[PDB]
Amino acid sequence: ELYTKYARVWIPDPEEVWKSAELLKDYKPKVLQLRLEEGKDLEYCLDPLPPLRNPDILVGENDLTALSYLHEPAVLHNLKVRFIDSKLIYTYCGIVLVAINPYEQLPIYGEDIINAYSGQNMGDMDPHIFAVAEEAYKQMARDERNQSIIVSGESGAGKTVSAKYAMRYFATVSGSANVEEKVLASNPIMESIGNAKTTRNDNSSRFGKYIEIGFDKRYRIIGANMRTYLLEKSRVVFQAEEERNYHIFYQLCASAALPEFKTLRLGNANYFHYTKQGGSPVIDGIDDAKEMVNTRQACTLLGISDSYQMGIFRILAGILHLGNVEFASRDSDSCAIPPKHDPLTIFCDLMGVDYEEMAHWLCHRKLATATETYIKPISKLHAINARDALAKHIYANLFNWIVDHVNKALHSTVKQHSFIGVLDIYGFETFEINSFEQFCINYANEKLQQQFNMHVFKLEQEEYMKEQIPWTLIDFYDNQPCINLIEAKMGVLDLLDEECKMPKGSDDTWAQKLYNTHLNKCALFEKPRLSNKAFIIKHFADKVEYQCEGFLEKNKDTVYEEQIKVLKSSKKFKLLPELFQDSKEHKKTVGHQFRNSLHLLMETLNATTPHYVRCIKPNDFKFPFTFDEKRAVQQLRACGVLETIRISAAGFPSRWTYQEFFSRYRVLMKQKDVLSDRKQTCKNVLEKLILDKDKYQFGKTKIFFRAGQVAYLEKIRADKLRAACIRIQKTIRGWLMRKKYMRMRR
Amino acid sequence: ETTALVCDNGSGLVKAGFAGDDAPRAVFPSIVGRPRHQGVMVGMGQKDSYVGDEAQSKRGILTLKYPIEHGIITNWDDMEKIWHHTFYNELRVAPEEHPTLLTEAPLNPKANREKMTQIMFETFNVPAMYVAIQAVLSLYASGRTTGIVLDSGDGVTHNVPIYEGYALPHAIMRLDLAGRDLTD
Ligand SMILES: Nc1ncnc2c1ncn2[C@@H]1O[C@H](COP(=O)(O)OP(=O)(O)O)[C@@H](O)[C@H]1O
Ligand SMILES: [Mg+2]
Ligand SMILES: [Mg+2]
Repeated sequence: ELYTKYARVWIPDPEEVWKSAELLKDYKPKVLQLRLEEGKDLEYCLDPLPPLRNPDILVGENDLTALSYLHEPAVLHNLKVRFIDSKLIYTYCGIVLVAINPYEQLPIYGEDIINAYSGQNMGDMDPHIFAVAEEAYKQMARDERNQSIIVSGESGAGKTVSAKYAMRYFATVSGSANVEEKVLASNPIMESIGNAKTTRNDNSSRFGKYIEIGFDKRYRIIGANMRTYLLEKSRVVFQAEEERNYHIFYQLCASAALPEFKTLRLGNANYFHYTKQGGSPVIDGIDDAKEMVNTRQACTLLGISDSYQMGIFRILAGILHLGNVEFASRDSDSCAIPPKHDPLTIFCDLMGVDYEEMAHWLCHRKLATATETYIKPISKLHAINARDALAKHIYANLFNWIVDHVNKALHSTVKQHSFIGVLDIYGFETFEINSFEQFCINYANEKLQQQFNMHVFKLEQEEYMKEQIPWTLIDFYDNQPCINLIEAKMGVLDLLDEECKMPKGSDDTWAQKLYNTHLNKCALFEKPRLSNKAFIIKHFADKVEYQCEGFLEKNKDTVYEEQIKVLKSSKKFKLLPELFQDSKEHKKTVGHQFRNSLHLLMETLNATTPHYVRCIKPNDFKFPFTFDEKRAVQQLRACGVLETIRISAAGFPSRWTYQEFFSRYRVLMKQKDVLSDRKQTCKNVLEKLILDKDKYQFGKTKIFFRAGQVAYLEKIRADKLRAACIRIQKTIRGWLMRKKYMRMRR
Repeated sequence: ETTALVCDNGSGLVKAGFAGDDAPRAVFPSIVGRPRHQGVMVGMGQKDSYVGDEAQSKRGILTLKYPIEHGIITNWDDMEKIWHHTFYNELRVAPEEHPTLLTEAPLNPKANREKMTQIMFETFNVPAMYVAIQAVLSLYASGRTTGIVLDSGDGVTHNVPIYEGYALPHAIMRLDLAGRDLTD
């Protein structure tokens, strides 16, 4: 309880998530009279308290956990003032670095600052991405244990540029005669194959890129190794409204007029069924004909020969032409490709395969028992599904092959002693419409934040063992029940892979199975009130409503072996047989391939020690260096920052070294009372100032405080300092009064 | 996870394999042969009984018994030999470790499912078992939830109307002509 005249509080507002407010009448233990901006009128109805505000000296601190009052208003305010007023974009919460897109360039990344950060401990400096890279480089020396820097956030938050600078740090401080050129020259390739225009923004990354920087026995940089995970295969063949698929297809179509690409017989970017679907072939302000050239130049720099470059573009033109193969039904249970079909003719020319063999195998499938073998016609729906699954399989193998030749260039022969690994992964996502892609992204982010919450929980048990404080005080948010909802058997994914193979399964019967299995059995699964074709999962960040329409089309892969054996028979050019050179994997659905890829990522990260960077995007409009409250709060919830802050607020947020406590509160402690050691001095003085220890704890090295007690100490400190100023000023002012008085008497 | 075994005891053939396979790994005639002639050569290595393809190969020397006729198991010691051969020799799998989905023709005696279960749990010690009507599986196999399945084996013929996933058990016809009565 503190609320008085001249107190300040935060109040909610639909325009800006909180308004500052002056408390205009003292609180009495039932409705509050408040002054505001824009004059004053409110009375504010408490319900069976307003958030209460940190004294202005605290706000703007380097570390959001160093605040005395912790809540969403305080956090949003600190980040807003640091970004707008001080032009500082980096901030700490707990262990987490928080980074805000200044979204215009800055001096700050200079080599002078790189050198200034080297050797510094993370609390010695103002926050910067180099402070995280430096802490990683330290921890890799202090223990041989490898280190991971996990960069996460919405698309456009600056995850790629943050990784760029994090690598520039290692390459400056460790590096010597090169990795930097090759890694940065790889980006236009991986962006071309792996980024797409999403609804909310262009140039979204649809995969988790992981760069391992390798070090030798003396922590010189050896080289790098690039891995990729969680590739969004389904975008190759299906696109929502005003999406595109991966840029490479559009750079290719825009380059169709070039003489190398005449043979590929490409058309405009909406001639093909796999690029037409989105209805938006041109990005505003991107010239795809030139991004093509920057891609081919990046390939050339990484030493993919022009022969292989033309192989790559030949296969991509293959996929585009394949998409235009149209199947005619001849029966309810059989279909055929019409005679002399032009898209297939061009496809078989490009790939160098017999037209009538592909024409046969696209429309038929084959079974063999141990003795004897059968050839089945298939329905037009299964033919279209098989062709789409073949296109997805080609694209995924091409992607793994380009990544493998990049690794050929990035690897170096010296034996890697240890690595620091940097992970650029899309953040928790929520859109006015959410579909199977979003469901996968949010499941991956559930796993990553399980890891995060366990790491933080471990770290604070170990700090309490450094400080002999009971463990029972601390608890953590457990999101295993939602992972089990999505992932366990009879989970949302398991019933989807089942409905993919049950006869005449559909999104409507899938949804019915979900309701039957979970609707009132699980607390985290909910049905939307007015629909039968959607369901709600209560993720850590928010409730998200997913739409069942078109999960099953996106879910399905089965690649008919006979089509791979036709492609593997190709003799025209080197690359296409080489892709498929090394089963059950052909049956696996997109959801199951995603689950497995995510388990590989988590096996990679749990073997490591993480350091976290969260990136947030200030504004949707690309305005330089301005900030929107309503988005930023959504970002800071999606990053789990607000939960981390709340959890810390439940415990003992504020931790003061005894000597810093003295440096602050010498005014509180009497020139008589101070002892021959300040640790015992402050141990006494605080017991003087606050009667009950439960507000605080005494560690070996720090005083621990519950939230708010520091603001109290600053209040009483400032009132006592003003009473001292009253004494001294009153004496000097009274002297001048005396002086002029006696002059008048004189 | 452990796959289930899937095993179908036709009158004429055994088909067996693992769940999720697209076609059966073992198909062999469900036939047991015993030698019917004097054993003249010493040290040849006599055998009391052949099963399946072994009994086909030797069949000039053997009396061949079918242990299922008309979908009814008519002597159990042979059928237990046939299952022993199915798990251990053809699939090469420990039956301790896999659920087994068995199969049966509709409307046949109830003592046949009881014994066919008792032998799986006592003899083979299978973890878990099921028994499924033959004609129901052909709809899963043909992508349909509605149809009237005509199914005809070596031993039995039956119709099973299924509409929208409900069987109509009063309309089930069983007819006792099959491939073996065609052969005779
Ligand atoms: N720290 C920064 N300093 C200057 N510009 C930045 C910074 N972070 C992001 N940007 C700008 O924002 C753009 C979008 O961020 P980027 O990292 O490219 O996308 P994503 O984070 O989705 O990969 C960058 O291309 C760059 O123009
Ligand atoms: Mg990116
Ligand atoms: Mg049969």
